[PDB]
Amino acid sequence: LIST
Amino acid sequence: PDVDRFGRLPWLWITVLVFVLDQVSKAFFQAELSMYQQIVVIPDLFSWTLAYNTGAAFSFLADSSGWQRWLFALIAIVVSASLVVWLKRLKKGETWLAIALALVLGGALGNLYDRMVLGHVVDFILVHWQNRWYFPAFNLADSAITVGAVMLALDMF
Ligand SMILES: CCCCCCCC/C=C\CCCCCCCC(=O)OC[C@H](O)CO
Ligand SMILES: CCCCCCCC/C=C\CCCCCCCC(=O)OC[C@H](O)CO
Ligand SMILES: CCCCCCCC/C=C\CCCCCCCC(=O)OC[C@H](O)CO
Repeated sequence: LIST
Repeated sequence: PDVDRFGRLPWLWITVLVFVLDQVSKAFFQAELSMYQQIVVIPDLFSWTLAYNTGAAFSFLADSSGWQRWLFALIAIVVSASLVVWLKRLKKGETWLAIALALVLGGALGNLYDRMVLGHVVDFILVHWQNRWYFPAFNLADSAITVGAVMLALDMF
């Protein structure tokens, strides 16, 4: 879900 | 009243509130900054920036690049569909879980829009020490996910  | 008709659904407005603030913030730095250009806020601690995340952290998993755009987008879809169903079952009065579920749902859709529309995720928050350590850039959607996930971990105690 997060950017990275 | 009419609030009993929808039954814990209006908490989605918190999720909608996160998505708009995440997309309106990414639009600003993408227009005022060149790629990797820094805007120094604190000369050693905090600075705005502009970076595109293609998922190079997990580049050790394949002999090519570009798959992170589609696999990571697929994960957010499955997780998002489970959250809304979980939110609907939530009994009236469980405010801690309601606000917490709506936070991670918004931050997931924000970065999802990035991977589907653009080819990457926009990051503009560069925290660091002087030159000995640089923390990876993130955005508001990552902040809503991290805060919402912390609330889940500290739930039953
Ligand atoms: C309920 C109130 C609203 C809560 C929501 C706003 C709160 C913002 C304040 C602190 C959040 C700190 C966020 C720090 C998160 C950094 C970790 C992170 O973003 O992950 C990096 C990413 O994985 C790299 O790609
Ligand atoms: C650019 C993106 C803009 C984002 C917005 C697109 C338009 C969304 C409109 C309707 C769907 C509503 C989705 C959220 C539904 C919340 C649940 C609800 O409707 O609550 C019932 C009652 O109205 C509460 O008091
Ligand atoms: C409150 C609002 C919630 C927001 C919910 C998140 C938004 C949903 C994600 C995308 C919608 C647009 C879909 C666009 C379809 C992209 C088609 C595609 O697969 O990519 C094409 C690519 O450009 C090759 O040319």
